[PDB]
Amino acid sequence: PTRHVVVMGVSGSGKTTIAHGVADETGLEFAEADAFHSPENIATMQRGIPLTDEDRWPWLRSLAEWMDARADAGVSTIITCSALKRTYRDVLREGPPSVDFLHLDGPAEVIKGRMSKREGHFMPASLLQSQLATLEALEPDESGIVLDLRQPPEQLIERALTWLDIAPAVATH
Amino acid sequence: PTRHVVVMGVSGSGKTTIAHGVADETGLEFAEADAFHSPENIATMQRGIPLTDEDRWPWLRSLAEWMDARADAGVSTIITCSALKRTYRDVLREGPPSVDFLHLDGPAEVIKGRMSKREGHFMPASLLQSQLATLEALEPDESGIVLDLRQPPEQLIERALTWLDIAPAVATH
Repeated sequence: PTRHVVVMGVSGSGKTTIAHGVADETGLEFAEADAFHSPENIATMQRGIPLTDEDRWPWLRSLAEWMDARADAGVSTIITCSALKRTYRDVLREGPPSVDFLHLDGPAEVIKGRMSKREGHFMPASLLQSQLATLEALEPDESGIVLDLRQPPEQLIERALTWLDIAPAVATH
Repeated sequence: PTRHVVVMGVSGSGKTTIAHGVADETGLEFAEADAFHSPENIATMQRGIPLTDEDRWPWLRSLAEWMDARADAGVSTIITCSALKRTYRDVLREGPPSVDFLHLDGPAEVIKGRMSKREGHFMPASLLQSQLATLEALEPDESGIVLDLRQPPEQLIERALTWLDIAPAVATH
């Protein structure tokens, strides 16, 4: 079967590093979910305005559809997403036959410290509060694990890989 | 003005690391170009069949359109692409007001050695020969620099950042 992984966490949590590390060892196709947003939604967030559920539904559906179409062609995927509510994850699960979540997170103060070590930001620091409010804990009937971003990425990637147990036959050589 | 960067190089050259490193310091929006391919085109390549010019035109146009629409909303971008011909780069340049290329490359034997250190592969090693044939050198009237993948990524990212000279006002805080 195909596998479909979502790395979920706020901006500056290190999602790209984790997703990329997982992809490189499993053959999963990596994609960045923000690229699926409309340009206007990206611009709105860049000015510091949080999106609503209504803003996000078409985006979530396009992600679900992209994963479903990849699945149909035998392609396994891993995508990075910003904060998701439980209902948002429900929409993602409407696409491909399964979705496994890696929830990358940690104390707000550590996240803020990470962001302070960068010159450029794609998203404003002011969005962090609203994002942490949007990020709903994984619930018992979902498939996912938490990755504490205070740990080194190499450890988190190994932890993810052990949990995901992606079948070797998913990759290519 | 908005900026639009393409990191071009074959699979396993380290494009994601470079693009991600540049994005993190400039605020450029990172996207992976393969996600814009149709599922069937991804599957075709995964079986080891190289795409043709005809297969690639709609993909290149969608990348150009995505960059143009981001530009219109004031959003600067950096994307990773596999091997591109000069004519392919012409199509990318039909979109946004400018495109700067970072050409990540090196000897085939070094690329093959990098790929051998990974368990999973998104694309088969057999595609490398055809990709190296498709990757046409940057020409004098194009905007780009070569990044030798034998160098450490930290050095290449600094080299890219110095050359790109992304205005600080492109980012957010």
